[PDB]
Amino acid sequence: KELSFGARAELPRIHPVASKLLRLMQKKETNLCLSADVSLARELLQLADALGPSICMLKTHVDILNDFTLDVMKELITLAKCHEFLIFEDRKFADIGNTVKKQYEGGIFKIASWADLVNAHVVPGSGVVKGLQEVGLPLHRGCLLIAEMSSTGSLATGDYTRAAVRMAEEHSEFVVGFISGSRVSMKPEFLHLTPGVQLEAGGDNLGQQYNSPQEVIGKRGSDIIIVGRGIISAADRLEAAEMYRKAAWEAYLSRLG
Amino acid sequence: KELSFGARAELPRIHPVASKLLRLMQKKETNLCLSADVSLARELLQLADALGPSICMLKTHVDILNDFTLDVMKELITLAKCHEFLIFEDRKFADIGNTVKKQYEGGIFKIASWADLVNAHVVPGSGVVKGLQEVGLPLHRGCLLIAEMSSTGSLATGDYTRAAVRMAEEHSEFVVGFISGSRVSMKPEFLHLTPGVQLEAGGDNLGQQYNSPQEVIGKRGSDIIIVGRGIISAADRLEAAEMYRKAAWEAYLSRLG
Ligand SMILES: *c1c(F)c(=O)[nH]c(=O)n1[C@@H]1O[C@H](COP(=O)(O)O)[C@@H](O)[C@H]1O
Ligand SMILES: *c1c(F)c(=O)[nH]c(=O)n1[C@@H]1O[C@H](COP(=O)(O)O)[C@@H](O)[C@H]1O
Repeated sequence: KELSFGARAELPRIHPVASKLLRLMQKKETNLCLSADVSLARELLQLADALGPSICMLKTHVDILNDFTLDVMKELITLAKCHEFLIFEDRKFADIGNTVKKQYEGGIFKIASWADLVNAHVVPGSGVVKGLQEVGLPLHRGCLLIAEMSSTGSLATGDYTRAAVRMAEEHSEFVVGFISGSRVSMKPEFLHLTPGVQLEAGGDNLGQQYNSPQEVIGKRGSDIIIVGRGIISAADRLEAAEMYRKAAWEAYLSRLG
Repeated sequence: KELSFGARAELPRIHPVASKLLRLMQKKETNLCLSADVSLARELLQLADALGPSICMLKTHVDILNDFTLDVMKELITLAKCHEFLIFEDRKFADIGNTVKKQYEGGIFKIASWADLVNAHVVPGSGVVKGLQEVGLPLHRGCLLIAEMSSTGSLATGDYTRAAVRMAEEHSEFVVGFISGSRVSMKPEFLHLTPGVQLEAGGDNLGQQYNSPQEVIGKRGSDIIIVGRGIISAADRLEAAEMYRKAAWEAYLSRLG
């Protein structure tokens, strides 16, 4: 029988980052992660401030910010603390352990210094997780494994998806969940976050496919919807985020019973 | 029957970037790509200058450079032109088309403005290639698809590898070859570049596995060896690069007959 987000926050095997997230999802009645896909720092920060109360998480691609600096990230952390949301850098690491360790800690971006969560592809084998965890564990961070993708022709299916689940289970001190289209693990300690979400049917011209919050949360059993253009391209991004929040939240409640 | 690098440079369906590479491999008697895995710009540039005559290509991870600037890349391009080698940013793109397009053209790094070659994982489906090619084709760049990985537990095997080959074939205007452990395509227009190479048996503690140049070029049929730590950790990096160059080159000649 299904446990609420608040009860899942207390599970014996829950990771601290997962428990913090689950508690603030419960408190704020939001299971919406904003995919803040913009190229300007000002717009990122204005969106994070205005939409912070509506979201449990703000997902970044800092490698698209034209005017990235570490001080931008400092100001994002201030907003995350004020409004209570996690920061998730959607870096989709996909290299050998020795290299990802470096890409996560170092370079210009110093991702591990500000991102509560990152994600990784499982294609390299479990060394990708070991390398990240070398940096992530001491910094008390968490990681999601990409078990399925939303795009047309995705190869993250079948035995590949099963491999991601096994890899997560086996690295539960660091791996807190999945990027997936549906519930892929039976274990309630794991979070399921789903990109490829819009209210209307459709896709983009470069292989993105959309499903609705009711489909993803209600029928497919995922926990959190990740929404970019459905919000970002709207005129009123605050009302769009509220639309998505209410959709995902009610789907969750109706699945809970 | 096997064609020399110089004859492959002339194939009807050869991509211009591939033909430039193949010609300079022939001219310089090198099929060695240096994996310049360092965190300092000065060291990157000192290695590129000293080892430039020994290599056909210099592979970067700019997201590990602590002191990246676009002026560093300008100085790398000067060295690439002086010594005649290509620049390959080993970014291993692995997101939806709409996003990779942005990560390749934009952000701080402006990768497409200086990298002759990039590479991509095939897991997202062919939209990853379409998104990159939107930026790459107008800039006359090329891309490699990651058909196999060198690390323990790699999922890039079997039908996944076959999918990468099909995806390359179908995007031959932009895709010039593979990252792979062995020849995966029959078509001589495609380049095969192989990381995970050292003269001695071994690996690292984070899942890297090594095979020798003779094994990779001679028995497995690949074209170019990518070598990082085997060179970079040596005391004399110039003599190490020469060792690797002579190994890969003689393996190539002996396979040619
Ligand atoms: C990453 C991923 F691994 C997927 O399976 N799907 C996916 O779209 N991405 C990232 O999620 C966001 C979707 O944004 P939207 O299509 O709602 O605008 C993007 O940031 C994409 O990179
Ligand atoms: C990338 C890749 F897709 C592989 O299959 N294997 C691999 O190692 N990488 C990159 O190649 C270089 C290997 O360096 P070395 O082990 O020789 O030091 C690294 O830059 C790695 O990221």
